[PDB]
Amino acid sequence: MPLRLDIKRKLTARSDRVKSVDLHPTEPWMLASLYNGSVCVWNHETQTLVKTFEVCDLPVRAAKFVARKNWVVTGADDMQIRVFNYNTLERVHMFEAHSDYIRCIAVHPTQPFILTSSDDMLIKLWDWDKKWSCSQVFEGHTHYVMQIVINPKDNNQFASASLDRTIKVWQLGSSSPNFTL
Amino acid sequence: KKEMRILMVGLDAAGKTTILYKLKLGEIVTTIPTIGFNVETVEYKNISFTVWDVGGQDKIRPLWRHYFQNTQGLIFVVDSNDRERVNEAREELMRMLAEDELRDAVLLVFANKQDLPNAMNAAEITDKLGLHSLRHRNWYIQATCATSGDGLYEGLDWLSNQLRNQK
Repeated sequence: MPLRLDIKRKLTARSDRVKSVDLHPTEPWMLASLYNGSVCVWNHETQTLVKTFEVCDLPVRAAKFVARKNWVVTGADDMQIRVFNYNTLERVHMFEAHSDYIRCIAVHPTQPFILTSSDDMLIKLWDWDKKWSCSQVFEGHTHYVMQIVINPKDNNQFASASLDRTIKVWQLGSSSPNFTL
Repeated sequence: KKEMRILMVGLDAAGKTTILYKLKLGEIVTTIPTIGFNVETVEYKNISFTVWDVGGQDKIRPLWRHYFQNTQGLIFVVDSNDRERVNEAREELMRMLAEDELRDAVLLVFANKQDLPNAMNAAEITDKLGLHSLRHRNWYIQATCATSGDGLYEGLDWLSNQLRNQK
């Protein structure tokens, strides 16, 4: 039976090409990463642009809120991950994560972990409590890893989608995928 | 190729099915408790090992006797982290080893889950299972991690050499 969803437009933000969007859990904010290398925070209640981060001159393909730390984590085509405090607009940290474009960032919901996927065919786990050390590298995709998502029911598992035509499900703590779809 | 029939038994959650598919597919299969048996053929050094993974649940343990016939090698898998059920694993192993149909069967014990920090070492499992009390039986204990695959091939290499010399 057709679900009668009342679809209302809350915000319309015209900008350059948006490559990632994220929603803040407590604040009425939308994060938008742009192809021009900027990251914008929109308030969807006031319909106003609240914050803008100029990351680099290159496309920012991934951006995520880390609400518990007051951070915005960005991954750009310059192979750099940049961490910004969204209150002070200060750059907290910056490091080279991958040898090619960063496609996706997944933030672990409870642990101090960020997963990053890249066109280098790798997925890397970063621990921010250990000075952003790479704790693990996941190898096994044969093409660009376009998106990664943590299992909301089992935060030790995540899935990856790749241009190799495969989906791999991985476990934190395993260098090999649990299975391939 | 010489075909060898191997029975793989042990308590539930010992990781038997994980060992079987790690040997065959090279991958870690997340297994639910095996309700019944799995049968897979594993090739190692021109010997075809037909491995029977029979479930270790209390309801299935009485049914292990139906698989003893024509068994040339017995693999007993022990959860080296399960200190509470080690005595139960000893009783079940000793009960199987008393069967006349298994008299000529070579015993390989896999001390599995050695990757866990509270795992008993292979020597502690050897004493707790009483393997040193076994007379006239060729046995070997190998520390294994079914998830990494460490020690699985060393155990199979011992088994292949024993079964090659028995004819």
